[PDB]
Amino acid sequence: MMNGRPGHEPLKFLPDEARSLPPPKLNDPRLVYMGLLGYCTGLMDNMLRMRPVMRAGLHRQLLFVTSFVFAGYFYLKRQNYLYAVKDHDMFGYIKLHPEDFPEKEKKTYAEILEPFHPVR
Amino acid sequence: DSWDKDVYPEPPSRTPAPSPQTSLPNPITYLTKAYDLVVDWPVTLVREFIERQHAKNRTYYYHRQYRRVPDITECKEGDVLCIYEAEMQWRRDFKVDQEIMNIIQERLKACQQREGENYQQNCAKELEQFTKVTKAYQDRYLDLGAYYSARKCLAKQKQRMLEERKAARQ
Repeated sequence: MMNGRPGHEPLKFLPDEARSLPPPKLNDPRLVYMGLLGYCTGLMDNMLRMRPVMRAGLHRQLLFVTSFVFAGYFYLKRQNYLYAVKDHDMFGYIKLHPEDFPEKEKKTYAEILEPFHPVR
Repeated sequence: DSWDKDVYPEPPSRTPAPSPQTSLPNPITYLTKAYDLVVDWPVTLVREFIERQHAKNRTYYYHRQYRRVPDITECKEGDVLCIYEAEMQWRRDFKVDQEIMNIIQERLKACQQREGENYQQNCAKELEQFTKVTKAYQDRYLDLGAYYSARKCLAKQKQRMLEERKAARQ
């Protein structure tokens, strides 16, 4: 739904505006969980190939964890860019059309009469 | 005796002096004297030693009075900060009112036991205080649900005030 926005270069993974955003801290639960998934992938692969589950294929497990963390980092940066630009477009539209989004005044609990439902 | 007679009233005891018109000795008096000399004196000595140790290692604790936050009536709806603070102070006052009711009930039970056969006559002020506090508790916290809240209490009070105002029209 955001593909038609102005300035959308096609098939671009990370445009330069993404460079304005803070990257993931490289030890955050998303990337730690991605590394855990890579480790579990290596363990499951060893068990399916009927090798020792952790004593065998240390290079394979290292490659699995590294690839999962790498791809997860770049995908996470892309998703952060997408959510940030969605919030930016929403705030810009709010500022562009203020008559459709009125700052509605709420009144205190001294004028409104909430009906009371007793629980006898 | 941390408790005080201002909050836990007790009339002064009026015991009559003995008039031993018989010549028999009193086993109650003999047993109380022996009970004092055998049981009460060592227990008193142990408690005095314990109190001396406490006075050596004396420490203090305080009350933590809370101040009045703005209530539910004077801030806008949908503001969860003011609603949270008003709800917490209302729950605090609710618990305090529960213990006020407990104090009045203890006072009533003490009056009934102290007066015994004359409880229908001289417990008039205790029963009157119990009835008035019961009426106020029923006016403020009775029909509120198991999800009782400052908003529900305010709605009940506003409905009651509307009914009283409508009755005061005629």
